Amino acid sequence: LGDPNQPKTNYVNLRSYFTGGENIMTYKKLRIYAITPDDRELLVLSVD
Amino acid sequence: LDNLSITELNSTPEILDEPEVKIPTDQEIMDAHKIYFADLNFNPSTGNTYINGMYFAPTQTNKEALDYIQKYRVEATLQYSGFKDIGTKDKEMRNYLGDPNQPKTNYVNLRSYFTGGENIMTYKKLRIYAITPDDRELLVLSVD
Amino acid sequence: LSPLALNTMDQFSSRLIPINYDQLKKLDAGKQIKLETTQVSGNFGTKN
Repeated sequence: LGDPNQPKTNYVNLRSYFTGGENIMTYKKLRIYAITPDDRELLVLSVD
Repeated sequence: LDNLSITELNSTPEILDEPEVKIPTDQEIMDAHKIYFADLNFNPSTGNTYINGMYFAPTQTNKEALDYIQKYRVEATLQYSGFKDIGTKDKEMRNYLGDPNQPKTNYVNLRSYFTGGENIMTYKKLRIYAITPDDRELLVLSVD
Repeated sequence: LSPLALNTMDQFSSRLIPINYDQLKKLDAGKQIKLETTQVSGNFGTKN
């Protein structure tokens, strides 16, 4: 949450992904997959 | 039956091979430059909107084709002069759109070319030729 | 085994190898640095 007191946690920088500089809309479809070291992916987040 | 046993086995081969160079074809080089952005200069007096430079957006497929190309040759139209060649220069590899988060991609700095200090007009003739290490130039952007 | 790293130029391995601004710009343009071996120093074995 940007708190200096809070510990460091997993963060996904969506601004660094393969977009053409376009904005990412809220309250639209959005899926995030967590890829294990064993090349296995899991749907850990879904927003519709 | 005889001599039944269970043993641990240890073997750690990771890759055992490396990819080839796989130099791109001309069509791949041309498609690597299909998406682009024009860096503009707008100091407001009366709609100046002059070109500063040219980006080439990175995709999920054009990495090896974009890193294969340097030495872009530009033919643009100056404010006072007409359409003319302005030389050949190496690329610059700036962050895409100036975003600190976006990766570094090919950048054509049109202010460093052989202009007489004149701005480069928008919506006029503009040709950029990608030059391969094989000394062959390919037209990768046409604006008329 | 992985190759050994060479990143110091002083006799005591305390000073890194620098490059200029223009050399860095050349590297950013895709140019590659070659390596040339000029001489090798070594020893041979005998019986005392």
